[PDB]
Amino acid sequence: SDWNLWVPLGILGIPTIWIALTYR
Amino acid sequence: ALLSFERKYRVRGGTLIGGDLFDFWVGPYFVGFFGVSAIFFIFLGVSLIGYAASQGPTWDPFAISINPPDLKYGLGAAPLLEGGFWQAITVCALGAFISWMLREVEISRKLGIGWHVPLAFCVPIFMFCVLQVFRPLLLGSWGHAFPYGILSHLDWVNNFGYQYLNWHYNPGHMSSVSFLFVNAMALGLHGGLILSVANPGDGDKVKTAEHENQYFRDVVGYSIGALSIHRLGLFLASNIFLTGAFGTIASGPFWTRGWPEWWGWWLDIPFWS
Amino acid sequence: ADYQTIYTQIQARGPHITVSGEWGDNDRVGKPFYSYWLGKIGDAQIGPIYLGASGIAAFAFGSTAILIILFNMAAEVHFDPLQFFRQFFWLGLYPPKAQYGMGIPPLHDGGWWLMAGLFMTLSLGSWWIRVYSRARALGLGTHIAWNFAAAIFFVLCIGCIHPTLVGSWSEGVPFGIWPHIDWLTAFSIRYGNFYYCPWHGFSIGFAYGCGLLFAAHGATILAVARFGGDREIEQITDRGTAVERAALFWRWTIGFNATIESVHRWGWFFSLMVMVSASVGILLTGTFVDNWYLWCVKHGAAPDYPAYLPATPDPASLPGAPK
Amino acid sequence: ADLKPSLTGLTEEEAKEFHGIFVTSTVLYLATAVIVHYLVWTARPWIAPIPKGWV
Amino acid sequence: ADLKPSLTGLTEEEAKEFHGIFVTSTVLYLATAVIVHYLVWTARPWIAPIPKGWV
Amino acid sequence: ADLKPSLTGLTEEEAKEFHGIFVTSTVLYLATAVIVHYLVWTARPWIAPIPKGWV
Amino acid sequence: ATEYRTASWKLWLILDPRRVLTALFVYLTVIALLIHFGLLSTDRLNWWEFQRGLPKAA
Amino acid sequence: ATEYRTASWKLWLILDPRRVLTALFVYLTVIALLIHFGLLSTDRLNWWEFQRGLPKAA
Amino acid sequence: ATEYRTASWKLWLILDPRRVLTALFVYLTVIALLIHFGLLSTDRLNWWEFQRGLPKAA
Amino acid sequence: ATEYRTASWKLWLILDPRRVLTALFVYLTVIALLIHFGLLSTDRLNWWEFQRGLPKAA
Amino acid sequence: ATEYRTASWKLWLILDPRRVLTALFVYLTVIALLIHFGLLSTDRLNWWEFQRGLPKAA
Amino acid sequence: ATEYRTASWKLWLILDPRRVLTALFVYLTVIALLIHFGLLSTDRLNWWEFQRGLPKAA
Amino acid sequence: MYHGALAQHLDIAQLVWYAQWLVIWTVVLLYLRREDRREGYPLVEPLGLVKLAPEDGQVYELPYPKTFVLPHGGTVTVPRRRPETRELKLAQTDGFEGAPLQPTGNPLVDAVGPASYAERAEVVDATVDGKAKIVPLRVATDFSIAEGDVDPRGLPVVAADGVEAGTVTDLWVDRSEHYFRYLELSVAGSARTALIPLGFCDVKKDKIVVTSILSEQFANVPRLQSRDQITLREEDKVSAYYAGGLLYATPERAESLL
Ligand code: BCB
Ligand code: BCB
Ligand SMILES: C/C=C1/c2cc3[nH]c4c(c3C)C(=O)[C@H](C(=O)OC)c4c3nc(cc4[nH]c(cc(n2)[C@@H]1C)c(C(C)=O)c4C)[C@@H](C)[C@@H]3CCC(=O)OC/C=C(\C)CCC[C@H](C)CCC[C@@H](C)CCCC(C)C
Ligand SMILES: C/C=C1/c2cc3[nH]c4c(c3C)C(=O)[C@H](C(=O)OC)c4c3nc(cc4[nH]c(cc(n2)[C@@H]1C)c(C(C)=O)c4C)[C@@H](C)[C@@H]3CCC(=O)OC/C=C(\C)CCC[C@H](C)CCC[C@@H](C)CCCC(C)C
Ligand SMILES: CC(C)=CCC/C(C)=C/CC/C(C)=C\CC/C(C)=C/CC/C(C)=C/CC/C(C)=C\CC/C(C)=C/CC/C(C)=C/CC/C(C)=C/CC1=C(C)C(=O)c2ccccc2C1=O
Ligand SMILES: COC1=C(OC)C(=O)C(C/C=C(/C)CC/C=C(/C)CC/C=C(\C)CC/C=C(\C)CC/C=C(/C)CC/C=C(\C)CC/C=C(\C)CC/C=C(\C)CCC=C(C)C)=C(C)C1=O
Ligand SMILES: COC1=C(OC)C(=O)C(C/C=C(/C)CC/C=C(\C)CC/C=C(\C)CC/C=C(\C)CC/C=C(/C)CC/C=C(\C)CC/C=C(\C)CC/C=C(/C)CCC=C(C)C)=C(C)C1=O
Ligand SMILES: CC(C)=CCC/C(C)=C/C=C/C(C)=C/C=C/C(C)=C/C=C/C=C(C)/C=C/C=C(\C)CC/C=C(\C)CCCC(C)C
Ligand SMILES: CC(C)=CCC/C(C)=C/C=C/C(C)=C/C=C/C(C)=C/C=C/C=C(C)/C=C/C=C(\C)CC/C=C(\C)CCCC(C)C
Ligand SMILES: CC(C)=CCC/C(C)=C/C=C/C(C)=C/C=C/C(C)=C/C=C/C=C(C)/C=C/C=C(\C)CC/C=C(\C)CCCC(C)C
Ligand SMILES: CC(C)=CCC/C(C)=C/C=C/C(C)=C/C=C/C(C)=C/C=C\C=C(C)\C=C\C=C(/C)CC/C=C(\C)CCCC(C)C
Ligand SMILES: CCCCCCCCCCCC[N+](C)(C)[O-]
Ligand SMILES: CCCCCCCCCCCC[N+](C)(C)[O-]
Ligand SMILES: [Fe+3]
Repeated sequence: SDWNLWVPLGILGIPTIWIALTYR
Repeated sequence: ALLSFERKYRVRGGTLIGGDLFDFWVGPYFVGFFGVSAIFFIFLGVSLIGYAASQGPTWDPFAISINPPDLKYGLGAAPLLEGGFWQAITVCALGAFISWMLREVEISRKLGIGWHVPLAFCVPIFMFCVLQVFRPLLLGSWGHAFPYGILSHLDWVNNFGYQYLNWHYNPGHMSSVSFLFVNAMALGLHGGLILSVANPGDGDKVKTAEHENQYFRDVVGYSIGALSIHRLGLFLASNIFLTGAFGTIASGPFWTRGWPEWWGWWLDIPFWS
Repeated sequence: ADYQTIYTQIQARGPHITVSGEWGDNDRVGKPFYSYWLGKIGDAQIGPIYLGASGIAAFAFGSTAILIILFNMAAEVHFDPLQFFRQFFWLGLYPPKAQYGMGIPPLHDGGWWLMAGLFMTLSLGSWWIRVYSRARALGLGTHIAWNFAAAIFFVLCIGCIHPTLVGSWSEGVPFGIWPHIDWLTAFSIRYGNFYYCPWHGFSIGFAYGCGLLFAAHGATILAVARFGGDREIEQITDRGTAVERAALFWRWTIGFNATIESVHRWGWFFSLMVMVSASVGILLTGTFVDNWYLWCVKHGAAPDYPAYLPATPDPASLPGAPK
Repeated sequence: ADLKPSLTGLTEEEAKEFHGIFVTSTVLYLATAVIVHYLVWTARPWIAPIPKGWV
Repeated sequence: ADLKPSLTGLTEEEAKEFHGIFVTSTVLYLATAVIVHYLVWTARPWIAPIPKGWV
Repeated sequence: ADLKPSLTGLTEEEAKEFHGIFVTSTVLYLATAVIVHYLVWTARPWIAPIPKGWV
Repeated sequence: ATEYRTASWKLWLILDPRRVLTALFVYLTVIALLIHFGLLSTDRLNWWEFQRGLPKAA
Repeated sequence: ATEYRTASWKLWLILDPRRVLTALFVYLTVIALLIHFGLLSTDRLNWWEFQRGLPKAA
Repeated sequence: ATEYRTASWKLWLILDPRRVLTALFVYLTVIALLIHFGLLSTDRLNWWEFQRGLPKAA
Repeated sequence: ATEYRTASWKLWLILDPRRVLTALFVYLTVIALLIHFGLLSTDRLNWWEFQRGLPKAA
Repeated sequence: ATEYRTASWKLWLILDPRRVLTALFVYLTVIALLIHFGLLSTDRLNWWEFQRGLPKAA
Repeated sequence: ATEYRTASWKLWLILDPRRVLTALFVYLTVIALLIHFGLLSTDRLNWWEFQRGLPKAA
Repeated sequence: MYHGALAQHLDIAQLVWYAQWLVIWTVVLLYLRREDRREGYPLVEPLGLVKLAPEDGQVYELPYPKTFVLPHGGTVTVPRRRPETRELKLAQTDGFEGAPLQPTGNPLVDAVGPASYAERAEVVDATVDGKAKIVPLRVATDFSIAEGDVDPRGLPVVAADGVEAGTVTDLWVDRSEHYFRYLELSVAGSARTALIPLGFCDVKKDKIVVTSILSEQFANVPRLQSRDQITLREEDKVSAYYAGGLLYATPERAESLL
């Protein structure tokens, strides 16, 4: 169903990654 | 972050509940268990207001209102938008208030001072409880309570009061009003009197306690004395609500006629009627 | 409990010391006596009293006023003494009921009202002077006088100034227990609901404020009375553990504090402001706003509610309405 | 006092033991959230495509 | 007191290690926000062009 | 008082390093604001020419 | 530093676990509650009730 | 300075990371909430609900 | 550590088990009540009552 | 001065960066909010909502 | 004096730049607001809105 | 006195610049405002606005 | 046409509104709040980073100094810099800004937490005449107890244990308030009189009950310098001792209820 509605994924996901990576 | 004299007083212990884990200051605020709890309500309760107000019809700060449920719902839960959120907030409210009051108790324990402050703060809490809880219980609906809304709440006060035909005559009110006035006047005098003694104008020397006394014993011929004014202030303040609470609870559960009609008891003593 | 904050357990008696004034040490009047019961809440000793000129005058005008008031109240029950005493709260001295604008109204309709008004005004003033002078006599500051001032001014506003700006004596407050109160409602109805006037707001804010503040200050001092914090003046000049605690307490709670001295300022300020806020509102009313609710609606402050029972169009405005 | 644990510094090592866990579990929590969020989407696709009128 | 941590300070090195990370994360946050705004735009294009009358 | 930091003027250097940055940042902000204001003009030209009646 | 890249970790020298932890805890929970409530206040995206939305149906 | 160009960093000598960090936390939370609720208070731009918009329709 | 991997356990140095646990006990109890009373305030998912949810019928 | 012209900079010896910085932060925030909300309270100049502006139309 | 003509400047030895500076800041800010919003509360001289002026036309 | 004719200047010894200056500043400011708004409440003598006066017209 | 109309939407009331506000805040901020910082400011820092300036906006903060000319000679200047140089016997739980402190020895003697006093001027409190304000009834012979009250002179002082600490010697009076401030008791077991504030004892018909501290610690109530007069500092010392006992008499007074 999530079709070009990646909006919540983008919001939730992106930080999730750089939170992982910045503070290694 | 500290007053020059603050450190010697910042010691552990004297929490009512859950010891050391919450015993700390964030900046100047002392937290404690109830700190945490307060915050939680404040945050949740306020957020809840906002969300609720968002699905209102305005965002003018005066004009926003969260009303309680219709009378048909009784003492039960209502749909969230048809009075439920009201219910929600009211609990967060109580929540916050009580957590506030207990926090104060913890603080005062830590300082080895009396508990007068918290207790004093208990009076308004009670009146809140009287208006939002008891009186509605006694009439059997939440719909008898007042709505949250700056101007909105006054509308409640207004109509309520015209439900008995002229609330001014309700004797509980009379007493409360009198106190309200005396209190204000008295604060003025107490305020002034200290200030006059301290800042006597020019390079005049600061005056003594005897000068406070003389001053009043001149103007009105009595001086209540220094400690007791403090004591008396607390008393006046407090009966604003203590006496009023009587008049409030009475109206509806114990009286259903206009308030003036009630003075009939005196007006109508058959001797001089 | 700690009994020593609520009432006084062991009372003291002894020689009271008189502070000699700048003048009028001579015009102190009466044998000072004690009340043991009163001694349980405050000082027991009740005399003497200063007299002097301002006093004399205040009493002079004050009494005349009272006399005119009462006398006319009697005249309302036709001097039946029994009835007077039964009906007393319902009796009053009323301002003029016809429209005469600002002309000095006939005796029987508002004339007497006006006279008592003027005399009450004069006593207030004479008294003001008393308060102010006595202060200066004893080398104190004049703060009490100024607070008192504002109060008086507000009385002026509702007594004659407002009537004046709209230009009718009909708008005066009447003398009498119930009837001074009936005024309140009338006045509010007329100016389109006072809950909706902003200065009524302000005022109340400050008034409740006073409640809060006194309760708090009151409670605070008692809480620290064990360290002799009731000795408020020495605390100002030589800060002791008492007020150190008091300060800390408040700081740890609302996150900022006062001083023993400055808390008094706050209280004094709030007190004043009740009266001032009020005066403004009164002055604006009738003069610039005609109907406070409608005004709040023009600035969209007013809350609007849906209809519970069906909405009702005003019958006056229908086709074929009477009058 | 010339150090971080300066002459009996009162019990906090150079502990990035805490850092480690803190950051792991902060990620786990956000990751879980993503997965959960996805699942909900399948049950209730919540944003919705732009309707006939709009603009 | 004649130094940066002059005579037994309560301690902050010249730590601009903090400055480094602080700036990174501030930009990352703003970057992420940009992308996210772009995404939403495609979901709900929010300004609108100027309507038939306007002025 | 016999010096610039006269017997410890209490530890803020002759730092106009602050002044330097402060001004730079304050201009950038003001500049960016111009650019922005200009773009928005293109979306909603806000003043409007004087209407047919007026005066 | 046990094979670290950044100084990140020094934050906990400055900041205190106990407080951060207690804070997050409140924060997250409130937001959690908020959303749940909010959602279940609506018509769409209320699970827990019959489709109140009368979406087109009536 | 380990390969620095400005003195920007000296700010943290003056200002206290903790004050900044914690304050932004709150601040952002608020603005966040502002926008979110604000949006969900409109007609256009509310997700979470059936299109109240009556977008042109009547 | 007795055949451990993480320092996770070091939390109980910083936290005090007894007064963590006392707090959760309370906290959970509240959530519990909440969910329960909540559910039992609907029409679907109210056990303790006849289906006055009137699912489609009337 | 590192090759300056004015004494300008001396201001920070008098004033306190910290105060200025924090104050500005607030001041600006408010003005910002005023404008934004103000705008969004009109009929022209409101992105966010349908043009109930009714520009001349009806 | 560094090439001065009056005593003017001695004002600052009596006054305190910090408190002048702060007070001006407020005052100007206030008057600024007063005018801006005051203007935006007329009919002629409102930008931000469709001409409610109905200058003579209606 | 530096080439003075009067005693006038001795006022500043009795009175204090700082109090005068601040008071004037305020007093004048209020009067200013009084006049300005007062004018803008008439019908002649209101710039800022359409000729509400309908000076003889109608 | 209307009274008080500045435009088609702008009226004099509306303007006044803001005006009112303005004043309120100004007074509050640019005055009252300044007046509040006459004691205990400027703020002090025992962890944070290179700070000679509180919440920001505020190092002006402090108002310029007053000068109270005192009734019986001398001047005080407000705000001041009154330094605490007692060396506190308190160890920190953590080195942290706002983590609480543990007393190292006996907190009641080391005078910390609720048992701490302020370093007041070491002078006797005075009347408007120049007599000593606070004195016992051996000295103020003119003063007396009101007829109808219990004379506590002679009664047993029972402490927190339920154990008689000693017997009441005297009352002490405030000469300028006509009010009793202290009981002077005779601590049994030693050869000493200790002074208890009257706010720490419930006076009965038969006994004086002292909840504050235990019987054994009456031995350590701070000693008076003179026999018949009390300084301002000695007052604070005496008061703080008993109040400190409200947290430190028994170990359980520390603890929370559970
Ligand atoms: C037409 C109707 C009227 C009316 C109807 C009326 C009603 C129905 C009642 C009163 C009541 C009262 N009236 Mg009356 N009234 C009064 C005065 C009063 C008060 C003395 C008294 C109590 C107010 C109260 O309940 O506080 C309420 C305050 C509460 C409950 C406390 C709230 C505080 C809370 C614990 C803490 C809040 C914290 C915040 C949420 C924190 C947020 C702050 C920030 C920092 C985060 C005056 C002086 C007048 C005049 C001058 O005419 C008047 C006229 C009228 N009253 C009109 C005639 N009045 C009450 C009373 O006692 O009746 C006998 C009452 O019930
Ligand atoms: C239906 C009508 C209402 C009403 C009508 C109303 C009016 C018309 C006015 C107020 C005003 C005020 N109202 Mg409101 N009112 C207030 C409270 C207040 C006060 C804060 C303030 C009045 C100032 C004052 O303190 O008077 C008490 C103090 C006085 C009168 C000063 C007396 C001092 C004087 C020197 C006394 C000394 C006298 C001498 C001893 C002389 C002796 C006499 C001799 C010569 C015979 C509350 C708390 C409530 C609630 C809770 O609902 C309420 C509701 C209402 N008011 C109802 C809505 N009220 C005033 C105001 O603020 O308006 C904007 C005002 O004008
Ligand atoms: C006769 C006794 C008097 C009295 C006495 C005392 N007064 C005290 C104390 C004493 C002794 C304290 O010790 C305590 C305090 O700390 O000192 C400042 C306090 C305090 N009195 C406040 C407000 C106050 N006193 C009022 C009345 C009297 N005081 C009477 C007159 C009134 C009236 C009359 O309206 C108000 C508004 C707060 C400033 C402060 C507590 C903050 C709080 O409670 O924290 C906890 C809660 C919050 C900070 C926000 C709450 C948000 C909730 C969750 C949800 C939103 C609110 C919702 C219920 C909507 C309602 C709004 C609607 C009406 C439009
Ligand atoms: C927020 C601000 C508050 C505030 C403030 C302040 N309020 C002050 C002061 C301040 C600062 C003072 O300094 C002054 C004072 O000093 O107090 C110590 C005072 C006062 N406020 C009084 C009453 C009051 N304050 C009220 C209200 C507020 N105040 C508001 C709320 C209210 C309300 C609310 O109704 C009331 C009733 C009096 C006590 C006093 C006036 C005395 C006078 O003005 O004298 C006037 C003199 C007379 C009336 C003569 C008396 C004649 C006798 C009775 C005999 C007549 C009999 C005759 C028929 C025959 C003759 C024979 C004869 C021998 C038998
Ligand atoms: C730095 C670091 C390590 C960071 C990481 C840590 C982190 C983020 C941790 C987690 C945060 C957590 C868990 C919590 C947050 C903090 C917390 C507990 C906050 C509670 C805050 C809160 C809700 C505050 C609001 C304050 C409030 C309710 C009201 C404001 C006060 C108001 C409006 C008062 C009414 C006005 C009024 C009466 C003013 C009176 C003036 C004063 C000062 C009166 C008091 C006063 C009186 C009355 C006296 O009699 C007196 C006598 C003698 C001396 C002094 C005084 C005196 O000060
Ligand atoms: C020290 O420096 C100072 C002085 O000394 C120098 C001063 O003297 C002074 C002041 C100088 C003065 C002369 C002060 C006197 C000024 C005054 C206004 C005193 C006047 C006080 C009154 C007239 C009392 C008020 C009475 C009314 C307004 C009439 C009310 C009408 C009715 C029908 C009330 C009916 C109900 C009652 C009367 C009581 C009801 C009570 C209850 C229901 C419950 C009671 C609650 C308690 C007892 C508290 C609970 C008990 C415990 C906690 C142990 C100042 C300011 C200064 O600070
Ligand atoms: C960790 O996260 C958390 C914290 O730390 C961050 C917390 O501090 C907290 C706070 C939790 C605490 C127990 C704080 C400490 C306790 C206090 C300070 C005592 C004050 C607490 C209260 C007055 C209420 C708190 C209890 C609740 C909210 C339980 C909810 C109970 C029910 C039935 C909700 C379900 C709704 C229904 C069944 C509908 C029918 C009920 C109604 C219509 C009542 C509403 C109408 C009213 C007038 C309410 C009046 C009644 C009350 C106020 C009790 C929580 C919850 C959170 O878990
Ligand atoms: C002490 C040491 C030595 C031993 C170490 C012991 C260890 C490792 C303890 C650690 C274990 C645990 C429990 C770690 C827990 C870590 C956690 C809980 C991290 C949590 C991070 C949470 C984050 C970043 C939350 C961000 C939330 C937001 C941005 C919310 C935004 C909300 C909005 C914008 C509004 C939406 C509301 C609406 C639309 C109505
Ligand atoms: C060694 C050392 C001690 C440890 C180092 C460890 C590290 C790197 C710690 C730092 C890591 C982290 C978490 C850094 C975080 C940095 C952050 C969060 C920076 C955030 C900046 C946020 C900014 C600038 C926000 C600006 C917001 C605005 C201008 C909002 C304006 C809103 C309006 C104008 C109104 C709109 C509202 C409306 C309804 C229209
Ligand atoms: C300590 C030192 C050694 C290290 C240096 C470290 C550094 C470089 C720190 C500096 C970095 C930063 C963040 C610098 C920031 C500088 C900033 C933010 C400057 C900001 C200036 C803002 C200004 C001048 C704002 C002016 C605003 C107005 C005039 C608003 C007017 C509004 C009106 C008239 C009313 C309109 C409203 C309406 C509704 C019509
Ligand atoms: C320019 C010209 C021609 C005239 C100007 C006149 C002028 C200054 C008018 C202004 C008049 C004013 C200020 C009027 C004010 C009236 C007001 C505020 C009245 C308000 C309240 C009065 C009340 C509640 C009084 C009730 C009075 C009574 C029931 C009787 C009086 C008796 C007592 C108070 C008891 C004492 C008597 C006892 C010793 C036996
Ligand atoms: C409606 C009347 C209420 C007037 C407002 C009262 C002022 C509250 C005091 C806030 C003190 C601010 N602070 C923290 C900087 O000190
Ligand atoms: C606390 C009393 C509530 C009434 C205050 C009236 C608020 C006016 C500000 C709203 C803006 C609208 N206005 C005035 C331009 O029309
Ligand atoms: Fe006081």
